[PDB]
Amino acid sequence: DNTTVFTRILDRLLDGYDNRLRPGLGERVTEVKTDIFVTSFGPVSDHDMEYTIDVFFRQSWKDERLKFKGPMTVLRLNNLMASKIWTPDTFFHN
Amino acid sequence: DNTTVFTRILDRLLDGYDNRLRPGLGERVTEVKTDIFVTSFGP
Amino acid sequence: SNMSLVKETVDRLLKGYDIRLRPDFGGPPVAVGMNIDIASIDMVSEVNMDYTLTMYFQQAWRDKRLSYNVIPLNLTLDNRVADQLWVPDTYFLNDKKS
Ligand SMILES: *[C@@H]1O[C@H](CO)[C@@H](O[C@@H]2O[C@H](CO)[C@@H](O[C@@H]3O[C@H](CO)[C@@H](O)[C@H](O)[C@@H]3O)[C@H](O)[C@H]2NC(C)=O)[C@H](O)[C@H]1NC(C)=O
Ligand SMILES: *[C@@H]1O[C@H](CO)[C@@H](O)[C@H](O)[C@H]1NC(C)=O
Repeated sequence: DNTTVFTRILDRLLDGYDNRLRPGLGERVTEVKTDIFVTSFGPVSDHDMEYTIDVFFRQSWKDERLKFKGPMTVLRLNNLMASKIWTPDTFFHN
Repeated sequence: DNTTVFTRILDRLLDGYDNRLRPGLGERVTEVKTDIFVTSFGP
Repeated sequence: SNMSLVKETVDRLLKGYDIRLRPDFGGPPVAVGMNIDIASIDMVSEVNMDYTLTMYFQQAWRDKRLSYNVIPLNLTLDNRVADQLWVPDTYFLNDKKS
């Protein structure tokens, strides 16, 4: 019945979590380690002077408010948990 | 207070209603009567 | 009544259900069987190097938490309860607009 213990872990993680505050708000500068995997370089539209590109945009920061201790090492969670934590607001300048 | 009695009716109507089960789930077959009124037959 | 029995069964199933965790979250992988019933392949464009296809994409897995042994019928629920179950994160790698 690992479902109950993992639910308890998740509810302890989100218990007392504020997703409006970056990790290390007072005494640290957050370090976002990015990465890109271009799955397909799309067609360069010459008329619009644009170009399309399909990417696997990866980011990785260190959040100390999401430390746990359970049977598993890495929690491969669902994509809906990513909306309850703080995630950097990377936008493409062009 | 006519809005109040109608609110009471509408609240009693959805009290204990499960919108995940069709009417007569195991006891009957639902009979949907359909109709179509073509306002414009497009290009 | 049978309707109240089914409602009680479904409410019991969805109570205490964690959508964040796949079936067997700490054990072996879950097996997801795929079916496709291709309705049509609409347009095969040489200028965009794409093609549009409409399909009936069906997946079938085994969730032990959605197991009931009170009613003997195969329940068919409204399509809005899928927002409260776990469904696999399947995506088409070479799609552009779907
Ligand atoms: C992208 O796909 C996801 C998942 O397929 C969509 O998430 C779904 O969004 C709808 C509408 O926001 C959610 O329904 C809502 O449920 C709440 C109850 O939490 C209810 O109060 C609202 O009235 C509405 O019915 C649905 O739960 C949600 N599903 C999941 C699994 O999160 C999302 O909308 C899609 N986005 C786009 C732009 O297509
Ligand atoms: C439920 O589906 C299975 C497989 O399609 C079938 O063998 C079984 O008879 C169905 N149950 C009922 C009550 O029809």
